[PDB]
Formats: sequence, structure tokens, C-alpha cells
Amino acid sequence: IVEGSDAEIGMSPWQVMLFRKSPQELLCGASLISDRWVLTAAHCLLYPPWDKNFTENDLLVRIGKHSRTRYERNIEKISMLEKIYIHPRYNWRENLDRDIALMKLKKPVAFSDYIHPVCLPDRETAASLLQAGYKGRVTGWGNLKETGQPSVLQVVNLPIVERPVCKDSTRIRITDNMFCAGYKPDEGKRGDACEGDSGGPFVMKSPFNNRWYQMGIVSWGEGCDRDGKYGFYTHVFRLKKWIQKVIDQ
Amino acid sequence: ADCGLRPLFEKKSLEDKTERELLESY
DNA sequence: GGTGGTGGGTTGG
Ligand SMILES: *C[C@@](*)(O)[C@H](CCCNC(N)=[NH2+])NC(=O)[C@@H]1CCCN1C(=O)[C@H](N)Cc1ccccc1
Ligand SMILES: [K+]
Ligand code: NA
Repeated sequence: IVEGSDAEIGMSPWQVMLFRKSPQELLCGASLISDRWVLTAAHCLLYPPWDKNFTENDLLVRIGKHSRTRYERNIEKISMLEKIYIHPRYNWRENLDRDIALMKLKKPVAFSDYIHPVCLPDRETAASLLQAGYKGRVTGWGNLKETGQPSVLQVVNLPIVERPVCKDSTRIRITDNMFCAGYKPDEGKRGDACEGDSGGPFVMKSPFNNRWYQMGIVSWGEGCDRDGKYGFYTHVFRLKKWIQKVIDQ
Repeated sequence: ADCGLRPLFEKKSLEDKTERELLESY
């Protein structure tokens, strides 16, 4: 998280960390959506240009963490991976199209105050909240700045930018399975996701029901917190069909 | 079923630092 | 330490 602040305990309890088994290292972020399910970004386990073909027993999942490293005794739950569902039509070559992947845990997790899932947007909430100029939270232990290593979970709130701006904000191909969010140069306010926040959720708290909704998934960008540059996230609802498909497995 | 309600914010009936900030945008 | 740098924390000795 670039130009953010330290997290309050359990303000993102659904925040999930992808850890690698050997060498023991962080990969990126994810999101607790179910009790046995976690949702991340596909480039975070499969990006051939970076020689990445991560298997089940290559990865851990650390839920309900706060300190980036030190093993929080009697707080964080470390889980195993049983199955990994990556989107078949994940266009990794061009523009991380359908940058999304799901994770079946060995068996379910018991919730604490530090572990608690986020809601998925329905047909209504998606249209209702995902208007440009509306604000949403992004979390992760990602870079503080592009090269940036925070000791604690980082938080930022950012407005959705409208499709036109994003379309030509970059020379990269933009789809509706993608949305851009962040700050205009003029806006004086700064903020953006950085490399390492990937798979982390773009959450929006609904005003009707005080429930939190993961609207996005930290996908990509060009640099970090740059002027005319906005963080790109995976459009959750425009994939809630495939999402539903593989949970009904 | 119980998602999106933080058992120390929504459940303890509490605001965070900047959920107010989020609300004010809508 | 195991997992930081201080006692508990947000969680034991
Ligand atoms: C894996 C994630 O940590 C990271 C997300 C970066 C988000 N931060 C910003 N700037 N909003 N993803 C990446 O780094 C992706 C994966 C592959 C390369 N990449 C990029 O963002 C490139 N800088 C640009 C890009 C290359 C290929 C396809 C799409 C974008
Ligand atoms: K200790
Ligand atoms: Na920006």
C-alpha cells in the first residue's frame, strides 16, 4: 500500500496472506470469502514470464495477521491448500485479463475476531456501489513505494475512476473484467496499491446493510502512486458466474 | 450469512478511523 | 526465542 497508514486490529479480518513454503517468503495477498475458500489474483501463482507455476504444497495461507512477519502466537491460523482453481481464460500474456483464482483449504477455518469473511456483491450492490467517484478500501502488506516494506498491514481508501480515464490512462488494453481506481494528479490526495498487495481486496462497506463487500482484486498497475496512474483491480461481479460455478463443485 | 461484519467493528458496534470517510463519499 | 523487542500485545512462558 502506497501513501497509506497502519491498520487497526481486525479492520480487515478477511485479509489473507499468501506465503511460500521454501524459501519461506510472502507472495501476495488474498481474501477470506468463505470458511474453506480464499480468493486471490492469478498472476500471484501463475505468471510464466516470471516462471511461476505454484502447486498446492508450495504455498501456505496465513489468516488474521497484522505484523507482516513475526508469528503472532495464538492469533493467526496457518492453513494448508487442498485445491487451486485458476480461471481457464486467464489472459496472462497481454493484460492480466480475468486475473483471478480461488483456493480450497484442506478443511475449514474457525473464525475469531481477527478471522472473519467478506461478502460478495449481488446483482444490485454491484451496480449500486460501483459508480465512479465512490470510495473503496484496499489492504495488503505490499510495497510502501515502488523500487517499501511495512512492518504492519497497510490500508488505503481510493475512489473509482471512470472507464474512459482508465482506458487511455494507459496504452494497455482495458476490459470490463477490470476496473481502475485511485487519484487524479490534481486531486492533491495520493494513494495506490503497489507490487505485493496483489490478490488483496478492494472492499466497499454497504450503507444499506453495514456489511463489507469485496468489489475488486489488486491486479496490476504501471509503477505505484503515480500521476495519471491508477491501480487496476479485477472486476469481481463480472465474474461471479465462474466464482459460483467452482464453489458448486 | 454473517460475512462483512467485523466482530469488533460492526458487531461491537464501532466505527473505524475512516469508514466515516467512505460513507461521506456516497 | 519460538516470532519482535520489550511483559504484554492482539497471545504463554
Ligand atoms: C502481483 C501484484 O503484486 C501486482 C499488483 C500491482 C498493483 N499495483 C499498482 N501499481 N496498482 N501485479 C503486477 O505487478 C502485475 C503482474 C505482472 C506485471 N504487473 C504489472 O503491474 C506490470 N507493471 C504491468 C503489466 C504487465 C503485464 C500485464 C498487465 C500489466
Ligand atoms: K513474546
Ligand atoms: Na495515483
